[PDB]
Amino acid sequence: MSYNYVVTAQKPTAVNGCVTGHFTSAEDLNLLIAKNTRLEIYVVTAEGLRPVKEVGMYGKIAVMELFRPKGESKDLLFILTAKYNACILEYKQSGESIDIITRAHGNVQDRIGRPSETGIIGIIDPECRMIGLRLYDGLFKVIPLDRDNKELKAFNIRLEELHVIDVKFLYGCQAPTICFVYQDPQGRHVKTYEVSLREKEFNKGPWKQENVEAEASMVIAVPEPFGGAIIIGQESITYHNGDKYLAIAPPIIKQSTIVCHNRVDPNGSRYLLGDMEGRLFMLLLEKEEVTLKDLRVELLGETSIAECLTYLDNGVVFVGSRLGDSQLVKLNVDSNEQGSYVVAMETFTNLGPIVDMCVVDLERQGQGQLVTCSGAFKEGSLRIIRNGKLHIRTVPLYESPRKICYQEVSQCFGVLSSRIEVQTTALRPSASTQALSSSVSSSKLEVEVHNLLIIDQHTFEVLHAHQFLQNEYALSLVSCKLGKDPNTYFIVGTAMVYPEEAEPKQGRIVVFQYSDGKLQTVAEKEVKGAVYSMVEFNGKLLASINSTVRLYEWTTEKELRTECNHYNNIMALYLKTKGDFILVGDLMRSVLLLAYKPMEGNFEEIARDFNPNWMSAVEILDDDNFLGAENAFNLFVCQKDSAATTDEERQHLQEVGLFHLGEFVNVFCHGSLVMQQGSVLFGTVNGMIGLVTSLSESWYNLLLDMQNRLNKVIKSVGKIEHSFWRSFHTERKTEPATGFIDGDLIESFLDISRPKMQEVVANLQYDTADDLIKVVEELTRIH
Amino acid sequence: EIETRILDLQTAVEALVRSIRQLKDVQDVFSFRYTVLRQLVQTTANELDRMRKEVLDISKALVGRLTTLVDLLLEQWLTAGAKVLFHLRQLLKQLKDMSLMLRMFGQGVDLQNAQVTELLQRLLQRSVVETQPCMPQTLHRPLILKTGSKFTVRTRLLVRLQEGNESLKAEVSIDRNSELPGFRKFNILTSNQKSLTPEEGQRQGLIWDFGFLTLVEQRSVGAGKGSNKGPLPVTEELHIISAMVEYVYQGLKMKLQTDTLPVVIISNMNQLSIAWASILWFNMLSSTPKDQQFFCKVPKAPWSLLGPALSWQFSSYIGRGLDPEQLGMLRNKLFGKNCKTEDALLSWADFSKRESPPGKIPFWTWLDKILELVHDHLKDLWNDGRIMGFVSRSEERRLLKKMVSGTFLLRFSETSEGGITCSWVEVLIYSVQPYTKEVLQSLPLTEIIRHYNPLRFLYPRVPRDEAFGCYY
Amino acid sequence: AMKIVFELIKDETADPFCRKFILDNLVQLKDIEQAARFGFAIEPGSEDYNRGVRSFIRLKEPYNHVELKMSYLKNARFATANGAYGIRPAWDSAIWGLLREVEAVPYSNPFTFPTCERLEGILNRLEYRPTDACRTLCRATVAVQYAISILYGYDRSASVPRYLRRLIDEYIDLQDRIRRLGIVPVLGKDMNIVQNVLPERVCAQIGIPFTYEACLLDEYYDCIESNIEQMYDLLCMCKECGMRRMERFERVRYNTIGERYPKKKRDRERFFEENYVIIHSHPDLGVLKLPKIRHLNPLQQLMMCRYLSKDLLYDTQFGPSNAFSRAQGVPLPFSAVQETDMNIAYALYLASNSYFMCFLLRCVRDVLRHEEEAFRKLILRLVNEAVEIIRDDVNSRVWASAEERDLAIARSLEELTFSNGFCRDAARFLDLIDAFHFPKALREHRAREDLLLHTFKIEKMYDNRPLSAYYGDRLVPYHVLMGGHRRRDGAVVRTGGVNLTDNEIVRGHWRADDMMNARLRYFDSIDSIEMIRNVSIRQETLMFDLDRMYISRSELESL
Ligand SMILES: [Zn+2]
Repeated sequence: MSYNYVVTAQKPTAVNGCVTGHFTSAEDLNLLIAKNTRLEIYVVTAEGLRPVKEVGMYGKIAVMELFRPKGESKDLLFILTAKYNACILEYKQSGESIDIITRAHGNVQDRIGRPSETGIIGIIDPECRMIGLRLYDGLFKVIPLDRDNKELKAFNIRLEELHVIDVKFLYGCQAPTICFVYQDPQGRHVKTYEVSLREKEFNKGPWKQENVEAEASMVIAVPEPFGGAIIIGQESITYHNGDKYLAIAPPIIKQSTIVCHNRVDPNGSRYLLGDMEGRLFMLLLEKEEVTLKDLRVELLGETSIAECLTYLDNGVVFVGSRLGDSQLVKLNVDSNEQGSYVVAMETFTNLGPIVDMCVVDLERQGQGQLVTCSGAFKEGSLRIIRNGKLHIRTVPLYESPRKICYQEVSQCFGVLSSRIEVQTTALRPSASTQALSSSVSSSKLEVEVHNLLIIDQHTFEVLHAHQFLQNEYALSLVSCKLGKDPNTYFIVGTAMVYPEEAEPKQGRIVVFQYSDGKLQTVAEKEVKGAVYSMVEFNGKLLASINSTVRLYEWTTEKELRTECNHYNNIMALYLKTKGDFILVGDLMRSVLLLAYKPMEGNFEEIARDFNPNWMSAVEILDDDNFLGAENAFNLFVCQKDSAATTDEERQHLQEVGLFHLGEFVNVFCHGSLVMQQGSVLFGTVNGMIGLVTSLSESWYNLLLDMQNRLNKVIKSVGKIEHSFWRSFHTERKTEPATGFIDGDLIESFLDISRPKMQEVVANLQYDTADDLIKVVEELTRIH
Repeated sequence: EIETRILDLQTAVEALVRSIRQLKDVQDVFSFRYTVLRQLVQTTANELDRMRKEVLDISKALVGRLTTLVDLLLEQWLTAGAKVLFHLRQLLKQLKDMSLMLRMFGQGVDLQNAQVTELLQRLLQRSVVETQPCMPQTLHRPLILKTGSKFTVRTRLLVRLQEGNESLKAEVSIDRNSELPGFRKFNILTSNQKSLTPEEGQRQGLIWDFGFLTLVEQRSVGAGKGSNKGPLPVTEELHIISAMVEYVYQGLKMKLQTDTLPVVIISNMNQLSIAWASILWFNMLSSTPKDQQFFCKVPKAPWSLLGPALSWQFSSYIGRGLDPEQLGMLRNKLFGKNCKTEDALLSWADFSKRESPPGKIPFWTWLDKILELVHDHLKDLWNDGRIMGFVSRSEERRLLKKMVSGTFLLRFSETSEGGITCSWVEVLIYSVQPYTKEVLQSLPLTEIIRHYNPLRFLYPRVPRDEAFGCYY
Repeated sequence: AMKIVFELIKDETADPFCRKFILDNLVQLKDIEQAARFGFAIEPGSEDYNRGVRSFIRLKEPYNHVELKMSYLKNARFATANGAYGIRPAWDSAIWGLLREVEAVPYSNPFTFPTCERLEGILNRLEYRPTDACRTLCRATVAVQYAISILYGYDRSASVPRYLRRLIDEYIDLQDRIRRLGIVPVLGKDMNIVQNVLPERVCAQIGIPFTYEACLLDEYYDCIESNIEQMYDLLCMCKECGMRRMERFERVRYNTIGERYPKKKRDRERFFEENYVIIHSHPDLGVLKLPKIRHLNPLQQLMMCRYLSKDLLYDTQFGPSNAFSRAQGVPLPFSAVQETDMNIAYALYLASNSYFMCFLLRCVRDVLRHEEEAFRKLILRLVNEAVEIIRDDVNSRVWASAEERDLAIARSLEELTFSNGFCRDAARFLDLIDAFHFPKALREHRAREDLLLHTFKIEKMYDNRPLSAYYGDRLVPYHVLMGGHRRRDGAVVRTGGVNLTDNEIVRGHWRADDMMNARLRYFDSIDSIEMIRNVSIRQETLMFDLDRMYISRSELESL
């Protein structure tokens, strides 16, 4: 059948979130970085952060809360499982031992309801008596916070307003009152509701609804002393202690909207803010002799696009940037040209988001490196990840990295890019300005135009920044052989997308050739509209376009003519050609198996995944098994079911192999981290380097009963069942994973205790006991 | 084509529906021209007018054909014919609602729909009293009721169609319009309803058997005895029992009224023979279910109508009907043995009160006493044909003079009130005493003929051992 | 002053139970002395009066005459609190009234009727006339009686399960019209693309045959989403659809970094999918995911989702003023789109109707699925608390002729499955009430006698009645004269136990549209059938007989 071993090589480095507070002690501040599938405790020290233990968690953290309720010395961590499973966590120690226990447990999953695309908003009231959870638009679930409550149960309060932008609590009030901005067709406004546990309903708050801007989004809670509500829209920053209106509108905010914020002063006088670019801001609240007197803003320099900010001791702010590396920024009194009153105290590494990568062993002789296109724009950097073990060489491009392929005629790396220029004077100095040679394409058949920037392999310097025309946007890039010519041509599928048109009607696929430092054009093939990812079928350029999948034949007279006319496809977003099988990945038609026939001249539809799932990444393992990734973080391997009875079901791909992954795959590759039965790698957005090893039939049964017997012994924080979590989030079907081996659980056996090994090997007699301890080391030595 | 002219009408009306589904298509695109951003608007307008012309032309031909099928009139003919007119109302109802958007065309369907509901009100009423109102205690005298007793009546219609789950509740009203002086009032004192289930109607028929109908002794409010016993006596008063039939089928609210035959209701049981004579005199000269003044004027019926009328009193009661040889003596006993004419207008008073010579017995009392005695002893000698029945002495003494000697016969005595008698010829014809039912109670006439020997050959030559051999 | 003298006919013989009610609530008049209190001064000048007859009764005081028959007393039992299936009771009479309004409904929206959320707020408002522990058992029946006229009422006027069956037959006829596009000339390769939208090829893309059940699952709607969008890029290119084409084109490009789409596009319009609406009637259902239909004016989209949130587009389909809805379109209005002919635009219009009819088919299905569970939640919670109250009544009766009949029937309601299946459980629940011998203080005999008193204009128990019972009580005298709704017990519903199953609601009874043609029509004026008379009676007008005159017992006590 289809048996695969999914094992990770590196932990996710993208900072999903962070929360600070006295977790371990009452005086020791602790930064709990809630990353993907893990929660790491960091002791705030003079040197910065000090790790003690990283506690793994089932999937991402939807809601994270570090709060101390009335009568508690330790922060009560609140973790919401991605399968909507709420559990109150409590820190416990017995001799400098990191052992977080569980105060309460109860699932909050609902059978019906439209999920909030904005996100599940989880907040705790200032009185620490209820749980403010916004699961669905218009559906508020409140869990009674009691000291003697172990079963977490949330009742359904029908929020009158169907759709809301952001929900917050009114800090400073002596009642459970909230401040939320609802969304109406007549205009978005703010309202106050009372969450009374005695009536189980919403009630009129202190003041009525207020007329705000029709663009107001992020809501910043005003602390207890000042009182009120600060709502920042696209530009205006309004203040509403009561029926007072104090709105300041800085033009700089209009462009870069406020995304995150940070409370430096407990009073609320200094409130650090974060925009969508990285420029650091800080509000200045002055208590009018508490009502606000005036509101000012300042620029504190630019950082990597952040997401969650937490204030530490001695003026330290943790910048949890997801796009680009995360750096510990220490607030100081220094001043310069940009007035950046901040310094880079520490610098942490990051691998995601991996847009594109490839395994090249030119000077590696096996054990090829990983050129992950991490970050975007200014944070766009080619992290040269190479196993020794993983050394990371940051190559800053200051421009968005798009597609990268391997060129064997000039030992370089052709990387597409789309720099941002204010409408068109440039803004940031990208690699194009730092390049050697620049020219435009010949034919002609704010703004982010596509530009081809080929970078060397050893010098890491852009040799040619050959840009394209205006309104020219590429989507694919093939750097392999075409026809009988062994030279790796640069077939770039560009498109003439006009800013006034709404449908793709003009395009031009150009072909170039890199010859000893010179990007010389070959010819051009104008097309209709925008094209998608294309892969050369045995050298022959197989076109993708949109619905019409063609095969352009390369001749000897410099001409590319079409030879196929396949209209069954709707989208060629994930087109892969292996052997003779042509696998087109459609968004709605999912996996479609094709086959080219020279005697006919068209791809015959032989197999097709009957499930209409939204694909995200495809991969061809063998001639019958094909791995597919879904947008709902689920893996599935379909088998070739072309030998049935009815001619209708023969075109249906039987899905047997099914897996619950958790991460979003963006690109696939082929290789391994060892020089000289599986070599399938893929880059994820969260920064997880994954390896799929096609396990054999004799080795699949050795870990089948071992994984099932380990779920009832090694549990997570909250007595949560592992198999229950290992279920798909697919809307079509919610099923437990079948046909796969979870590598994560197998890894736990390497650092497991000594007497715990006999509890899982005594029920297996391989023709056993000590043999299972040696065979698990080979699964980790392959990367 | 008594059975083919109904099956072809189903596909004939359905043939128009084959063009109606295509007509709705032309009507759909016609309405699509509403707020169009226009030369195709007038093209579809004139095309829809010509497409709706042949629909109303062929439909008029099917209307005249459905009217000729009803004029022919068995139960199965109106079964399939009613289903044709029932489904026909479904295509015209949706066409009238679709013609409200200015199609000239809305008035063309109203004139055709008016003829559909008019024909439905004609065939339904035409469609009957199967079971006549008779009492369970009556032996062979139907159409006779009594106060305090119950009776049954079935107004089953030929139509065999009903609604999905609608119980067609119907009622029976008695003495509602026949309150004329001389008629008494009789009202049911118990439930007079009938719950007709759809199941027993779509497969069996619209059976409205009203049962358990009690009667009360009441008179007119304002005039009692004398007024209701004058022009019409208790035994001669006609009472028409109405039956309000309520038929509902897809909003077709119709309240029919099937009037039954007039009956005679008496207040006692000893007057059953006299009351039966008034019924026979009413269903002989006419056969109309609606009659008010019938016995007020003295009638005169000839002998041509009393022939087959008296034969029903022996054919149904015992078995053997009155042969023409028996009817020849009934005329001589009422008018004369030397009668030559047959158009003698016999009055009603000369039927039950005028004595019959030479016995000096009334005609009705003599015949009623005959059927009473022979129904308890002479029941096996009437059906098979061992006796000849009513034979006068004038005709019996004529045929015996042409036969052989030793033969005997069995006839009815005219000097007495009935019974049985014997006679034979040895020329001289003998006679015995008439034996009534009191003599046959201890010993029937079977052993009397055998052990008697003058009796030998029964009319004419049948040996006494072969005729009465099965009765031994 | 303005008195009223009834008249009872001798029809329908004499029952032993009816003789006790008449003797204790009616007085029969005989001569003139017994009727002299109402001003019956008869002048003996009338001819008929002198003829020994009691006719031409001369009256000094005008009154009201009612021609009451005994038959009407036998029907009274079907009009009382315990009528068709009602509970045996001061407020129970008004309960039967409003319950008939749910059943006898011509074409009113089934959503306007009280649902589970508001039904409970009234459960504690029921009052009773003489124990306190027995009031919880009587009130535990009306919680399930609402589902008898709707959920358990198959093929009846205005019902939710029966409304699904009409949508299946309408969806089949709708697909027959869209395959007739090519057949009818009035309506190249354009006639073959419409055939792919038919369910004959949609069900083949998954692996299920074309039956009467494939158009009800949730996975079937995911396959039709790809066939709809394929008719908007090839057949059409209007500026309305063109705006949504760039949205789905830039969506797949924003997914390369794992981010969403911020407020960047300023020329965007309110699409049909981003409509946030909810059914006010339903307690909690969530924002409906409206389909991504196009070719609709911005002024016609707001009015479409207005009725959807309120009456779910029912009146324009089945109800009043239904002829004007066909001139514009019941599922979607007749819109205008450029670059298309009257036949080109017609095709994509029928495809958008099936994209909305199939989406609405899952809405009405899911709403009853959620309701079947919402009704099961209060039913399972009621049987868990009502079995405890009756348990304390048994222990108190033992410590202090109907004692052994309580413990033998209290454990019989625990073996019910309460799930499908669940239809036969409600038939056996009402059988336990009849087995429980009620005390003489509270029986059905007295409840019936009290009913007649409320029907007259001389006695009244309650003046204020609920809105549902305002029109519902008009049906009580209707049943007395002619009982439209006869005893509907457990036995009748047992035979036709159509469980809430996809393979039972659509199938089963198919030829049930014959009675529906006259059912709704009958209920239109059924609220005005009340036998009452208030015309003044003079000396020589309305002449009847003295012996047939009848008066109530309360009329003699007032004089
Ligand atoms: Zn369009």
